[PDB]
Amino acid sequence: VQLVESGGGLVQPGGSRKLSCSASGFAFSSFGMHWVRQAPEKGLEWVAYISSGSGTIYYADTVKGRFTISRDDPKNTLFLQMTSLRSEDTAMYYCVRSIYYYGSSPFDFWGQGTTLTVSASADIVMTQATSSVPVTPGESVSISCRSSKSLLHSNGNTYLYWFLQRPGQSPQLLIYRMSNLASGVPDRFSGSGSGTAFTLTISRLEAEDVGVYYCMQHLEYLTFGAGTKLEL
Amino acid sequence: WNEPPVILSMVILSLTFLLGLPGNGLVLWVAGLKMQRTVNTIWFLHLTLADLLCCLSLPFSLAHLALQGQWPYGRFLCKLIPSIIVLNMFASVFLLTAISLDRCLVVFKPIWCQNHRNVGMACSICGCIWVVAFVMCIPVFVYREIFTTDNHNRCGYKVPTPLVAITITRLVVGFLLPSVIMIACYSFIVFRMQRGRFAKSQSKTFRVAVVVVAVFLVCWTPYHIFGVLSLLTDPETPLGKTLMSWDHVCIALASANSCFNPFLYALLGKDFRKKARQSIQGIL
Amino acid sequence: SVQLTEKRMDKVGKYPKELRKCCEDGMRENPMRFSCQRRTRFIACKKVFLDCCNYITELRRQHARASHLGLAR
Amino acid sequence: SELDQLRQEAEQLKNQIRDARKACADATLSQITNNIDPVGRIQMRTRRTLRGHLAKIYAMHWGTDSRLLVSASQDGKLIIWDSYTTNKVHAIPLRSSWVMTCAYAPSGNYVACGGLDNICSIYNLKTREGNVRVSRELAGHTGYLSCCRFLDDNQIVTSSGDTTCALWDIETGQQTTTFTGHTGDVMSLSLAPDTRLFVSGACDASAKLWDVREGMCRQTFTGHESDINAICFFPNGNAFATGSDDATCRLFDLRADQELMTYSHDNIICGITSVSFSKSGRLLLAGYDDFNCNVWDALKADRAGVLAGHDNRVSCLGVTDDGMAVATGSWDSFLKIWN
Amino acid sequence: TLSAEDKAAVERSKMIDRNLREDGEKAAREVKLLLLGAGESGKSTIVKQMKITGIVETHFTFKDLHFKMFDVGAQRSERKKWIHCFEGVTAIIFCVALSDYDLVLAEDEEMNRMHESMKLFDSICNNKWFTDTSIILFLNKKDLFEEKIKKSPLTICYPEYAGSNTYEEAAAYIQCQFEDLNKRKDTKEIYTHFTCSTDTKNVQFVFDAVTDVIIKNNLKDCGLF
Amino acid sequence: NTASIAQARKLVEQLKMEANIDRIKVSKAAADLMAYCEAHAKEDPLLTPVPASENPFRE
Ligand SMILES: CC(C)CCC[C@@H](C)[C@H]1CC[C@H]2[C@@H]3CC=C4C[C@@H](O)CC[C@]4(C)[C@H]3CC[C@]12C
Ligand SMILES: CC(C)CCC[C@@H](C)[C@H]1CC[C@H]2[C@@H]3CC=C4C[C@@H](O)CC[C@]4(C)[C@H]3CC[C@]12C
Ligand SMILES: CC(C)CCC[C@@H](C)[C@H]1CC[C@H]2[C@@H]3CC=C4C[C@@H](O)CC[C@]4(C)[C@H]3CC[C@]12C
Ligand SMILES: CC(C)CCC[C@@H](C)[C@H]1CC[C@H]2[C@@H]3CC=C4C[C@@H](O)CC[C@]4(C)[C@H]3CC[C@]12C
Ligand SMILES: CC(C)CCC[C@@H](C)[C@H]1CC[C@H]2[C@@H]3CC=C4C[C@@H](O)CC[C@]4(C)[C@H]3CC[C@]12C
Ligand SMILES: CCCCCCCCCCCCCCCC(=O)O
Ligand SMILES: CCCCCCCCCCCCCCCC(=O)O
Repeated sequence: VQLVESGGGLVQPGGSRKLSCSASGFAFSSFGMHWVRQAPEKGLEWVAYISSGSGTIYYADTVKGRFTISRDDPKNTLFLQMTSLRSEDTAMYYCVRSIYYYGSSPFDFWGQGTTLTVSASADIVMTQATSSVPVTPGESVSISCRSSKSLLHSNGNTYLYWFLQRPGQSPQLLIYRMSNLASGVPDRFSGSGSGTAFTLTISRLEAEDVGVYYCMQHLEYLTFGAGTKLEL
Repeated sequence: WNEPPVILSMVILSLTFLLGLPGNGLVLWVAGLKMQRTVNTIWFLHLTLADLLCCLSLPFSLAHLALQGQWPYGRFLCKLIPSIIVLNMFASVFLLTAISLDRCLVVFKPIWCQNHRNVGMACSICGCIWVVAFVMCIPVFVYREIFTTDNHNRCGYKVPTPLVAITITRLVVGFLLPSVIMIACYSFIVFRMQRGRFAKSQSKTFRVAVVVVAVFLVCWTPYHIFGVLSLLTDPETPLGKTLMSWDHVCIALASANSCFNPFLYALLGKDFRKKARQSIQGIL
Repeated sequence: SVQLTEKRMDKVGKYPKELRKCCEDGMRENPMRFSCQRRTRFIACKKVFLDCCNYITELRRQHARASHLGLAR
Repeated sequence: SELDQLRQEAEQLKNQIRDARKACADATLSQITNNIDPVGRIQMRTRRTLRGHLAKIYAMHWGTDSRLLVSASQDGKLIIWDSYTTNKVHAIPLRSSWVMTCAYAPSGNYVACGGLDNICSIYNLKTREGNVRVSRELAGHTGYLSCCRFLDDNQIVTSSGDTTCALWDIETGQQTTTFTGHTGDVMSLSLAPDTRLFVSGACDASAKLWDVREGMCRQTFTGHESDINAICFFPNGNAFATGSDDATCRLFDLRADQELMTYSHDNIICGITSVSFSKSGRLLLAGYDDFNCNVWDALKADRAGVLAGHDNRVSCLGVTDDGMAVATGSWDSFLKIWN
Repeated sequence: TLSAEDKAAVERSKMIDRNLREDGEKAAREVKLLLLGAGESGKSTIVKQMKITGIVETHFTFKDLHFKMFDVGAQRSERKKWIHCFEGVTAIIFCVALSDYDLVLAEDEEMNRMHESMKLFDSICNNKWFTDTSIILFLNKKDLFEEKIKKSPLTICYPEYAGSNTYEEAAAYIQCQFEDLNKRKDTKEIYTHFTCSTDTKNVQFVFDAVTDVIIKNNLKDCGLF
Repeated sequence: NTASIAQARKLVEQLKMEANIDRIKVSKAAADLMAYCEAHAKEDPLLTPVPASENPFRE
């Protein structure tokens, strides 16, 4: 399972650039693909989504009609064609793979991302109480986030995802649907909530858990939190 | 009631409507929902759709015949109901021709059919058949007019309008080509079945082919013969009058084939009989 | 004839009046329905008579045909 | 020849068995349970119809969560069905299209398959690559594979048509233990809830009780007159029901070692493909060859209800762990959920 | 009124339904042939000709026609518990040698392998799952049969037979005896062939008989035949 | 000869081992099954029909 993408660097404003991603080690035709943007100072921002059968192509409101996303299943490559870039797109781009079925773990694997630098409402928002907390090793810490709408759908699933971004490393999925742990995630992470207030608890914290925690929704089209930075 | 031909027409149309609706409805029901989709099933479904449309539009013709030409409806309704009648009848005739072609193609080229003949091809051909049926009845819309005779109204035809051309093209496309194709195809099937290396001494295919071709010819042939004759006759003589009165009997006879088609086509298959009997048994 | 008389009045001055009597006589009913062409043998009245006869004839028929025409035709 | 002697000793032991069973039979289940209230008529409509298959469906199994189920048909594919939202979670192409048994793991990770090919193939549903791949091939058996049932995540008990039943190890792949008691082709296999004992029904008209850890046959049941096609444990674990080709469902006790009662009707003459129990155990559901399903009462020997949805022979029937619904498959390529 | 994940799941189900339809169409275009040979038979040879432990399957295309090859010779079990799996096959090839009339099985001295082959053929023809399924009969080892006729009489296997020890008459009698076991004379057709050393001729006969069976099946489905 | 004697000996040993097992009365087993059925009667959605709201297969 590997996602290697390229097509970054310096881009003049108003130009066009194609981001090319190569997926190896897994079945690419059966996975929905996502493009996620992360500013150097701000949090993750969702950009686009294409499904397995190259249908239900969804875009963010800020990039609708300006970016076109396509894929090639025999060549196993995902391309994002960016036109008329402003100075708000000078941010890292991440390729995320998500498969949707009962009991699945979408947003499981993240790419390394490409730096792209440009030379100089009516959506579910996530509210974060505090941005940086001091934590000591071996202690238990709980981080709480809030949603503007109750995410408990009528089928009994609350759609909340937790991501860990260590400094200098890609984001990793920790908890999906606010209860279930992901593959490779140790058992000390846990999550709880009721529909609006959501709490992630870490018991017996280790030095490898230092990073930024992001909360995302997936009820309707996807918004991240601002991020909680953990310091020693 | 005023005439013997009108009485005969009403008896044939009433018997046709009454027999046609349960048989066509049952065949469409069983094929659409109680059976898996095959190539033959698509043909039977489209044929029964055409036959149901013909049977549902039989009361309009029956009432217009009972009223003795009286037309209280608008001009548009008299440019749209005949178009529907012509479209559904010719669509049924075309579907029959296509079924005969499909059977001949299967017997003639079995290897090609077992690899390049599927449900999609059948649906595509049926859609094209409907398009041909539509295009063919275009003049019936474009040239039908309301003739208002002071006291009353009646719907009919009138550079004058070419009616001879419409009838001749109607005869060449809807009668000469289907009859020749059906006779040639069924004859080929009978000939191939009886003369081979593993030919079986049996006469079921010959009997079914003769019955299907005979019923089609007996039904559709008087309508075309009278239609051409009336145009080649001055409508003042007693001959023109008798031809016009008997033409209604021909219309009823044409409707009879639409009534007869489910028994002729769908119910001769053992699997279909099985399914239909089981579904009827469940209701009772 | 009927509304055809109406149409008769809608032909007197649908074409310039050469002879009202010739055209009117041509449009008369036909106890001797034997025909048009023939009726000119025992009368420019001839040509006008033939044209008027043709128009009226064609027209009584277009009614006759309309009177018993079925929907399926 | 002392073989004849041996024959005589075996006959004497069988006489001792029938004498002990006759002596121990102080009463019957019918006269004990005639005093309780009847079950009444039970009518189950078709909640959902699963219609993805194109060929005849043979076996089916329910998941632990009672939402995911596995279906096997002659198209050469295993389909993982979602019960509530009628969705297809997975479609697994088989190497051999001649499948006659499928099983869903109690953990939910694996799906067992088998049939005329001699292999209970294990498919991994939780791969990192996202597709379903073959874990390994289990090629020890010679005869056709009749029933796989995951004993555990690493151990799988199985039955085949070579008159033996084997317990396999998933990791090693070797035939950990082989049970050779049967004298006829084994067709049905059922597992107890405590996961220590299991029952195997064969074509020698006998159902045998086997121990997992020790490895020998505990008891034998010779009530049936024909090939036993289906077997299923009672939820208590002290009894099991068998369905054979003589149109008779028979309930056998493990502790009493006898047939309590027989479920038969005069109009029914066809064989029994599959038998299952409800969560309470009051209702015994049994598929039949005459396009039908009979919900018998397990205590009164009466027909609680009839289920007549399918258009072809009902080959597989399962009841969820929470007892919420019953899924029935047949040879018309349709799965129906009834509750 | 459903979630984003629920929608995506429905889309995945639609894609699976597609793949299933495409694979079903791919499976439907192939013609399926079962093989049944009692004891020792020409199975080992016929399979080799077609090419140019459970169930074995070989795929081969002859004259743009894909054949599914099914052999059940490794199944030493009760056949009635799995023969119903072969209801939907197009053809059944019964392979029977002619050199087995003098030869006997190594289980009983009195019975002959020809009577056993007749018994198996009778069981298959009178089976309830094979009423609509056509049977292609293959007769194996013509030359060794001719040698045995020149050496031994045919009366050892048929006491009621009365005729000359000639290959043509004996072969005709054997063919008539096998075709008289078909109780259903109307719904079933038997395609008797005499297998030879040439591989092309046997496959060609299979192709011709299969072609005829496909035509008859389609006409019966239409209701014409 | 040897195979048949071996099989016969194994069959006799098996049948003898099966005969050596202890037994309990039929009445007691019947009462235990009846008690188990009566105890879990309210927890069976197929025996007693559940309301539409509490049924996951409601639509
Ligand atoms: C005017 C109304 C009454 C016409 C009703 C037509 C229908 C209901 C009738 C007419 C033809 C009948 C079928 C004719 C032949 C068979 C084959 C027989 O082995 C089973 C019954 C079955 C399948 C019949 C079922 C009922 C049937 C389809
Ligand atoms: C779909 C088919 C059945 C519709 C048939 C509609 C027929 C039955 C209706 C529509 C127009 C109606 C006519 C309209 C006007 C009149 C004049 C009135 O003073 C007597 C009744 C009479 C003569 C009606 C008789 C019934 C009638 C002919
Ligand atoms: C209006 C009617 C007469 C049109 C009839 C068109 C018929 C005669 C044509 C159109 C399509 C043609 C088929 C197209 C393709 C093939 C495959 C080839 O390997 C064999 C001939 C065969 C099978 C053709 C047979 C003749 C055919 C069926
Ligand atoms: C009263 C008259 C005008 C009604 C006529 C209805 C006709 C135009 C409609 C009704 C059913 C329709 C068909 C329904 C299904 C299919 C299969 C699809 O793959 C191709 C189009 C096709 C073949 C449609 C063609 C148009 C159709 C035949
Ligand atoms: C495409 C072929 C195979 C079938 C259709 C043939 C049609 C298009 C041809 C064949 C016969 C032709 C007709 C022959 C005679 C007349 C009478 C004339 O006063 C008007 C044109 C008209 C009506 C022709 C129109 C075109 C026609 C109908
Ligand atoms: C008077 C003749 C009646 C004939 C009925 C209409 C026949 C139309 C046939 C259309 C053939 C089109 C083939 C397309 C095949 C494809 O799409 O691949
Ligand atoms: C204007 C009409 C065109 C032809 C329409 C009918 C086509 C019928 C095709 C029948 C095919 C018969 C081929 C026989 C070949 C042979 O001699 O074996």
